[PDB]
Amino acid sequence: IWGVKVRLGKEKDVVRQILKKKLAREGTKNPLEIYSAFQRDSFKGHVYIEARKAEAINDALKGNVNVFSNNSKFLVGIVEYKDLLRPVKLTRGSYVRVKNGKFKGDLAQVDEVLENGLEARLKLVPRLDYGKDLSYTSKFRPAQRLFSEAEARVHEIRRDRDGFVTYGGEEYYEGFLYKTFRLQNLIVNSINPTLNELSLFDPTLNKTVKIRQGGYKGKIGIVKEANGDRFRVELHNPNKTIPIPCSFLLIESTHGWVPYED
Amino acid sequence: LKHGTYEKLDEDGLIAPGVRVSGDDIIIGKTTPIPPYHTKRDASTPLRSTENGIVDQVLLTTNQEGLKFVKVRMRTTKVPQIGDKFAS
Amino acid sequence: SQFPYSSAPLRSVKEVQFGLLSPEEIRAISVVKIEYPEIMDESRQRPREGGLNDPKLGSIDRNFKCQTCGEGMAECPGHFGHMELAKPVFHIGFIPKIKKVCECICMNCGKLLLDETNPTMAQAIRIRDPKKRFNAVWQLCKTKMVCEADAPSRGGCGNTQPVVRKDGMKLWGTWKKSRDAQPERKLLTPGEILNVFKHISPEDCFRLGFNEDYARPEWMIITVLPVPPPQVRPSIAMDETTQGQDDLTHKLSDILKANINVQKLEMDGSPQHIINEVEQLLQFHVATYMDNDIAGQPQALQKSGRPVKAIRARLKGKEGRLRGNLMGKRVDFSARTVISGDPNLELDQVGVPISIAKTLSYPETVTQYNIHRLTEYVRNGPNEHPGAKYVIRDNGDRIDLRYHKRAGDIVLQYGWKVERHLMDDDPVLFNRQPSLHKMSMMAHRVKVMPYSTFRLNLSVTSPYNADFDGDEMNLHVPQSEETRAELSQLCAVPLQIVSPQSNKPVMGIVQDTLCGVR
Amino acid sequence: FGEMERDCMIAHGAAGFLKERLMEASDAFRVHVCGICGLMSVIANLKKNQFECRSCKNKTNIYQLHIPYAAKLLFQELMAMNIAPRLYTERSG
Amino acid sequence: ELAILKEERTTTPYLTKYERARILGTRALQISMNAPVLVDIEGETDPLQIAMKELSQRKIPLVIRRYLPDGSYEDWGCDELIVD
Amino acid sequence: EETVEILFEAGAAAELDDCRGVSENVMLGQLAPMGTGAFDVMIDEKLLTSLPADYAPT
Amino acid sequence: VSTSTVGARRRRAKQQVDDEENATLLRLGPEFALKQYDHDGNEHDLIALSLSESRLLIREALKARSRARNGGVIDDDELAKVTSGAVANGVVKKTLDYLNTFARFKDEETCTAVDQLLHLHPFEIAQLSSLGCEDVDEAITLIPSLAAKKEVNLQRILDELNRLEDPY
Amino acid sequence: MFFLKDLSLILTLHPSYFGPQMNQYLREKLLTDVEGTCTGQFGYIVTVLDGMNIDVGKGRIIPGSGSAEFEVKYRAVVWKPFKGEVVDAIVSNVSPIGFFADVGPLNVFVSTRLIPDNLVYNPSNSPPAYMSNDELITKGSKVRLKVVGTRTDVNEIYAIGSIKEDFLGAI
Amino acid sequence: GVIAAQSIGEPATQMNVTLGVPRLKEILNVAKNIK
DNA sequence: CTCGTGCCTGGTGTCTTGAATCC
DNA sequence: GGATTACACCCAAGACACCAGGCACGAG
RNA sequence: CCUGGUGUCUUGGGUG
Ligand SMILES: [Mg+2]
Ligand SMILES: [Zn+2]
Ligand SMILES: [Zn+2]
Ligand SMILES: [Zn+2]
Repeated sequence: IWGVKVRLGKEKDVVRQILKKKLAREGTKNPLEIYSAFQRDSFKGHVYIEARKAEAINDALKGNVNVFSNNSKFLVGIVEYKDLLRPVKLTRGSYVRVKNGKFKGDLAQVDEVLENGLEARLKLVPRLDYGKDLSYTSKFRPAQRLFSEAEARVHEIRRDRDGFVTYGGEEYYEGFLYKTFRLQNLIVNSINPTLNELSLFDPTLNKTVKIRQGGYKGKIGIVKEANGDRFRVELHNPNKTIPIPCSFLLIESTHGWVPYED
Repeated sequence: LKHGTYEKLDEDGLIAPGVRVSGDDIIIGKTTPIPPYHTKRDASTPLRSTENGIVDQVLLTTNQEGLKFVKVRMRTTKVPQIGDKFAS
Repeated sequence: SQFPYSSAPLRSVKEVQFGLLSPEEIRAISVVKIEYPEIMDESRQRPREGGLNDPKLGSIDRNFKCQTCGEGMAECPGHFGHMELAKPVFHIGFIPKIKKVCECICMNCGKLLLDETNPTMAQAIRIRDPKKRFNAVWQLCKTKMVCEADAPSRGGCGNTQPVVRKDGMKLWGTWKKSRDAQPERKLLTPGEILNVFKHISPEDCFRLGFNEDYARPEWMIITVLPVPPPQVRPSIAMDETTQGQDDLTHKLSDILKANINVQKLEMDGSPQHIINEVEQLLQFHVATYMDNDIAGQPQALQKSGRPVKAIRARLKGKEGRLRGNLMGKRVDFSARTVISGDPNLELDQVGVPISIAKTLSYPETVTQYNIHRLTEYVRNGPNEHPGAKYVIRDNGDRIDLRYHKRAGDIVLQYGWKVERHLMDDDPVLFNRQPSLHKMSMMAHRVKVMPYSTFRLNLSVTSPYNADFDGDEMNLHVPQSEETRAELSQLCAVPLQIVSPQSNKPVMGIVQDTLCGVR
Repeated sequence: FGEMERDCMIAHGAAGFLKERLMEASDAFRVHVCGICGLMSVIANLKKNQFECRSCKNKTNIYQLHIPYAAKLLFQELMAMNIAPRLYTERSG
Repeated sequence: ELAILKEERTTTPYLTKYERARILGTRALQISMNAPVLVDIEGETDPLQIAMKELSQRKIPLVIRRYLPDGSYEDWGCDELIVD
Repeated sequence: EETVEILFEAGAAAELDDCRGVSENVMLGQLAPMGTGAFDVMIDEKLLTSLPADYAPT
Repeated sequence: VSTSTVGARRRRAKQQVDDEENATLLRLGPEFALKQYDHDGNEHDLIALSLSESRLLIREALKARSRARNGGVIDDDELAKVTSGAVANGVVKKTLDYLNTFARFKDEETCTAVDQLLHLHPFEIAQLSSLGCEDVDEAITLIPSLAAKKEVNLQRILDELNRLEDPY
Repeated sequence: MFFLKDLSLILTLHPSYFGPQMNQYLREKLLTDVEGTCTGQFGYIVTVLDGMNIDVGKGRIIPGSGSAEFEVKYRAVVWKPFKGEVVDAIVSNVSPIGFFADVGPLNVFVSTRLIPDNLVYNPSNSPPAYMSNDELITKGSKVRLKVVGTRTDVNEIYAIGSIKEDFLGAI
Repeated sequence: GVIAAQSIGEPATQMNVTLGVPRLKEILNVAKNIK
């Protein structure tokens, strides 16, 4: 058995291509003298090929666009063969982490599994809004909080049993969502409970002004700053903001420019 | 929010032509919501700090993706003064 | 003064001792062990403990105090973590020196191949400089091609020594098994070399130019990586609510992911030829994390296609830490504009535009002789000249006079500071780039004037090599009593009339005035 | 304030001015060091007034320094590459 | 130990431009922090001016510690050094 | 020049930097031993005693 | 805060466990080494003080300073009021009163007699004066370092100490 | 355990204190700051010797701040206890967990598992005491204990004793 | 030192044997084979 | 009402072969 | 085989890809 | 009723 380096993600394609070549050449004068070929997911970027002569390995891969042209094949020891073909949990009452949907990343208890053996019913702390803005994603979801049936009663619900309600077509029993997930959609290994899981389980600014005394008499402006007695008017006419005393200003109101009786 | 004045914006979020503006005044008001009331964040555009003038014209349209799209052109007049450069 | 009071004694630095950080010491200063490459808890706010933004490493946010020192983000220096490596790897910087050490010592017990009995070698240990001594020793021992079990017993093991060669990040040693036969060069892994180095005696450690307390030779192999705090790798917001991570943050994630997969191998399905591909990849990421300009191999790339900014590249070149932030840097209290000439200014004056004079400031200490004068400036405020911008108490709290509506109710105490506007006869340092010689920086006396150019008396254009065709010049304002006196008594224009370059003046009567005086 | 302006102040001999420009008028920073091991490993809670270098088990021999922030940054980048820059405040010969 | 006795002082008896600048600045600084002034202050009230007045009358109460290359030093008072 | 190489080599051979150069002190922000920094200034306790007694520290 | 003549204590390759203070093993730490140096660099033996010496020096220093505070103008409760602050008042009063109830030779006449009698490691010489003993059997048990020295006089030491000792 | 130690203190002086009695101010300043204070390195500093004649040296002016730095070298009486040292004491309190004894400045705690069984706490007696027949431990009774451990708080140090050994106890 | 450096460099910035800047470069670079 | 197809969002992971002088 | 190649300053002009899985809508 | 944050990395075109 030789290993061969191939383009990442193209290992299954190379195994396929080798099979087509083998079957197409069976019984001809130039058979492909390989016995088998395979690719292990755990071993990214490699295909393994079974034969008697190295030349057959080169023959199997000739012209394959997914294989690195460098003469990189390597020999496997007989004592390493079976480990290449090693094929490899989940119990009711145990915890898993959800891998998809608004509950992605959340800890859940395994309640039960389907007869066929694919999806598992999970007990989950819900993330609900009680229909508050109706007329969901994992990035725009809700905080987790146990289902409250009286809140649902008040705001937006079918009773099914003691402590069991169907609310918006999902089932909540004693405050928890019970929802089926594909087993492939949950993580059962190396779960690390989090901290949180251990805990749980002046009236004239900006108004337009006219100046009635001084060298700037008759000009429009806006009150930029009115700290005290001395105002800052941003004059319109030249690009300058001036310091000015409060006796000098007329303010606009409902009827004309009004003195300091506004 | 920015430190400048917002009092020159109309209700459509856009300033109108004819209004004089000075530096750091907001001329286009825009917000972005904060992900998980009191939910948004300011994303407004202030006039460049060293400039002034008059808003001349405001284009409103949509872009290739269908969202709203604005342009604000400001005009001012530059008068020669000590330090300006000239050449034959 | 901008620093809150601390009872620890203030001292200056007299010596910098360089050396290596031992593995033990890295753990002793670390405040957290780093294991998980997922930065966020689960994208629901608050970053994950044990992750790369664990809050024990520090705060780069104005509203979260450091859970280690209690100080705000301004004072908090940041605290290091550590990352345990499943397998020891080489430090990319030290490989050529490691290679040199192999030819010096025995690859079984680690003893120096020569003794004081060799007369030339006894002369070489006397050389006082550690680097030259180490080289002189290696120059002798290089030709010694077998570690002798017996003196020419010395503690030797009798084995012949290999010729070690570097091939990228890997070292190959070719042993000559005992005319010509077949030699088998096997790879000299970091772990293999690591054990050999710990058995080197203290007496041979010194003779190799290393140092028992500060640079012990097995510390050139990396077993635990120090995790720098977030101050070294801050996040930036590209378009306000979207933030990307620093190149180091992404690269540390790659090392951390790669570290977990080395743990994932030794407990189950390892087809050996896979162990070598995964361990070499951990070596790769740790190498390009420190130096991504390794000759003879492709650079690590970001997904954008451009090369990763390694730590080595952070320090070198015009914009790096040393030439760009330490030998020179951007500074406060500076100004710049176009210059114009004025014959009706004294030689040592500079005309300063009013707008510039209201932005710059000098912190004048309040005393009995000027307290009445300084109160007048306070009433005028930041917008009327001559005025003032801040009042600074002995505790350091600044009162911003733009927003103080009860400015009339301030009474000044002796010892406070008032940051007043720049005013007539204050000395300032004036400067035009490129600063080719010392009279590119002379002290002038300010004269505040209308219009926006800097004014120079015409006879100083020559030492600056300035003219008025668009040139700009820089002005710097000293910020204390001590430096004002240094400017006026050492750098002032009249002291600079004669230059030491050619024992003659560098300023004279020029252009119109010189034409006219004839 | 570039490299060439630095040289001009040396030529003038204005050492005091050059120090102030590059510290008080810029990025001045206060750090704490351990008097034994010389590292910036001190954990300093100033309102509790308690200091400890955990490595040396030292709560008494501790100094404060005024250095540029960009120098503090430099030393932390060197630490991240396993280089130990030990700052001592006294000579020994 | 390092200190050199008064009778055996060898460095120049004139105040250098660098020593002068440091003395004026340091003394100026102390006056602005309300140190007792040793001369009469008339019309000239700037901190630098008062310090320059004290220098001209040989009344600045400071000592220069001039370090020699080996680390030894001669202490010279500003009262005894000749100022041009 | 050779900025990073110097520093790696300096670490591996435990170099001691005695901080007497101008450049050392400039980048650490300390008063450099040059010009106005080439000496220390001490307070003349002997000359202060010629002042009158009402100027005395309590 | 406050420091001494002894400095640096930079790191060494070999650690040391002769530092932990053990009066039995003559380990007084790095500050109380056998050979100290004063503020001029001169060599000097460690100054360990018996209860009798210490009572004279401290009381003399306080009354000479008290006289100096009075421009030049006995009981322990009066001597402790010279200090400044209630914190200082406490430690000084408690130290005199403690010495007032355990110092055998409470005057300088007897003390100088004990001084000449005692004036060989300097720490052991000071220990023998502080701890009263009757016989040779009692001294080498409570102070087990006097075992293997083979130089008694011990008995005549204790006899003179007990004879100079006034009744009570 | 009493010693004489040559110590020094860095003193920073504000420029407004630069008058003709500067040294006398510093002498008062040194005493106020040092007398009665404790450190783990030296112990309790009881009294400073020759306070009115201390030579303070010359003050270094700090560049950039104007303040002056004095190194005041001095000589003091210091008190530090030591592990292994046998000492006498005066009992301050008696409790079910042992007793507290004032040895000059500080207090030493001896716990119950290191006290011999025949010494029985007797509250009914007037006044309360640890009693035997020819032994009498009331407040002020000379007792002989041995310091078996020193703990340091750098502000006040704490030492634990024992009377679980030969010849130690009341006399 | 610095005064010497500037005094020599500044004239060079404004300036059959080799002369001028190429000759100056040979000296500082103490080339073994001059032109 | 159920099934199939298309579109959108989220997560994970690279690769057909194609400027000149000095030490 | 790399490292070296003036200084400072202004301003305008830009941004991951592919595959797989899940959900929703439309048609039979 | 004091505090108060708006990006980076390049490339290109310019000024002395
Ligand atoms: Mg020009
Ligand atoms: Zn912190
Ligand atoms: Zn060997
Ligand atoms: Zn330490």
